[PDB]
Amino acid sequence: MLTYGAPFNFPRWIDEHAHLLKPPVGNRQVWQDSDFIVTVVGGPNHRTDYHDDPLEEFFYQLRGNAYLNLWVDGRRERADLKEGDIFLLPPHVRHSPQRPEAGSACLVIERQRPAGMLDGFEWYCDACGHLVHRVEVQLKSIVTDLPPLFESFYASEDKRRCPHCGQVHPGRAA
Ligand SMILES: Nc1cccc(C(=O)O)c1O
Ligand SMILES: [Fe+2]
Ligand SMILES: [Fe+2]
Repeated sequence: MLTYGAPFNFPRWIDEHAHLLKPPVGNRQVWQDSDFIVTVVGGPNHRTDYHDDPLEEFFYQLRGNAYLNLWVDGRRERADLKEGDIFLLPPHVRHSPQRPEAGSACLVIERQRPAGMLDGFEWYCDACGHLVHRVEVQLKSIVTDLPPLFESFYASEDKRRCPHCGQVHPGRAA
């Protein structure tokens, strides 16, 4: 049986869910309980956290523009996601997506993580570049498992404190 339903028009789905593709929500998963996690992410959203995904991530920037702050080969880099761009990110490449434009929409496709395969979320010092805090997580649900992780970081000056130069990470903003 067609567990995930029949085909449907994508642009229409996006327009009908436009109020969810903006703060405070920002994103929407298309299908529930599937092996492929298919999400549409909108904007605006800026963030400071870097994601360490143990599996690949596919991006297709449908509307608007965005960029990914990355660490590549020990250096900070940027991959620009201009409207119409596609991109495949290898596992473990640290990335922090920035989505400045309202009304933007990006297709992001991931896989469910098997038991034991953990996601990491990291923050780095604006001053010296050292890792400030890393949390690893078994990701079952984005909505429940993720926000409190970000919240405890922002609320603790200890977690935000660089172990190399003592500068305290700004937390939420930058
Ligand atoms: N962490 C993460 C995983 C998959 C997609 C995004 C996105 O907002 O581009 C993201 O920020
Ligand atoms: Fe990610
Ligand atoms: Fe530092």
